[PDB]
Amino acid sequence: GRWILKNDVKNRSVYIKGFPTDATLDDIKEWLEDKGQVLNIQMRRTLHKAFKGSIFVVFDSIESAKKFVETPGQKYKETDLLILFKDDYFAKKNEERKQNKVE
Repeated sequence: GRWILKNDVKNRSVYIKGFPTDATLDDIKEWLEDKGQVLNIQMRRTLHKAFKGSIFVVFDSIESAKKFVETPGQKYKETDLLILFKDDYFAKKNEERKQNKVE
C-alpha cells in the first residue's frame, strides 16, 4: 500500500460472502459469468475444521466494479449471495470511527 501506481487495485477489488459450501472456481465463475465479468478472482478458504466460503473478485474495469457495489442489495436465491466492497469490509472489519457523525 505504498504509492498507488498503474491502475488503482483498491477501486478494482471486490469481495463476496454467502457462496455455496463448495464455491469452487467453476461454481464461483458461473455466477459471475451470468452477472459482472471478473478478470481475477481469489478464493478465500479456511482450515478443514474451519468454515469460510469467501472469494475475492476483481472486475476488469474499475468503473464496472463500482457500479456492482452501488447496486441495491443483491442476493442470490438458493445460496445466499452477498456482494461486499473492499472499502466497506475494511470499515466493518476494523470497526473504528474518526470523524464525528450521527453517533
